[PDB]
Amino acid sequence: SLGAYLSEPLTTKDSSDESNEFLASGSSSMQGWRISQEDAHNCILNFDDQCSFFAVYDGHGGAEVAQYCSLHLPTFLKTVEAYGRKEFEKALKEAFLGFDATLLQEKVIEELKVLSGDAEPGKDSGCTAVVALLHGKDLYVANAGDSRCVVCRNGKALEMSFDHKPEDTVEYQRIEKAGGRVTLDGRVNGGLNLSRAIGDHGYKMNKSLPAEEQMISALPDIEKITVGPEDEFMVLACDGIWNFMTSEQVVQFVQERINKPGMKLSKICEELFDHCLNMTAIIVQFK
Ligand SMILES: [Zn+2]
Ligand SMILES: [Zn+2]
Ligand SMILES: [Zn+2]
Ligand SMILES: [Zn+2]
Ligand SMILES: [Zn+2]
Ligand SMILES: [Zn+2]
Repeated sequence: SLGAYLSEPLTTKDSSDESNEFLASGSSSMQGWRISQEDAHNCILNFDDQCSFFAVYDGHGGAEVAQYCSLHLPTFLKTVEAYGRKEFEKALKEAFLGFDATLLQEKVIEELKVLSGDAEPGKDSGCTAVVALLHGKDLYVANAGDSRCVVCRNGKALEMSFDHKPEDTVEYQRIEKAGGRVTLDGRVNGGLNLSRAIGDHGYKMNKSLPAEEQMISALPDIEKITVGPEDEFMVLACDGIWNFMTSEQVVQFVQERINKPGMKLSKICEELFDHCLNMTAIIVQFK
């Protein structure tokens, strides 16, 4: 009796829990022992005055751009013009596009090289990014890629993203106009299976077109809600989760566990991974 256990690689779960007076969070990330990390994340409860910041980045191969996002993206966001003006949808768009542009700078590439371990990081590597910014009770979610953010609203899953993949109609139209194609197995020009990312500048080299019209685009879709009594929690996770479970199923899985005595949010993430089995998830429970 060995079944699937045999083929399953050595992994470990790196978990954490924090709280403030306004929310509680837990996260876990699972990594295999001999295959490289691909994911990174942020969980910053004290991001700014009345503000918290959460994010999942997924390198789809190399980890350096994912890592670099977790190290520099939150701080870059605070510098954009619209951020001090409290126009958060505009700020998030400015931050993704502005930060993407920094990846072509020589000094930035030096750091990407260290993070990586004739590679051209930022050109031949990149990551999907989903970011949740909470400013008081106002929740803004920016998504560029196939990680997902789901809120439990009125006892039901509410997608705050806006998942993107090459076969999607809007994605395909952009890829088409930019001279690209999508193989039957969902790969842009037969290479990457992503349509939105930070980095991967090798797919952003049409000098005719603005940044947001490149085959692979760093432009996030943004959605806002105002969280109140009926918004119990949110989940950010990578495609490792959504490949196996729908938004509804995940919300129900979290609901089946969240107010159980002694249950840590990070532990729910771990159990989610088990049920599903580089896996990364964050649960934020709103007070
Ligand atoms: Zn963490
Ligand atoms: Zn740094
Ligand atoms: Zn078309
Ligand atoms: Zn993916
Ligand atoms: Zn992934
Ligand atoms: Zn992952």
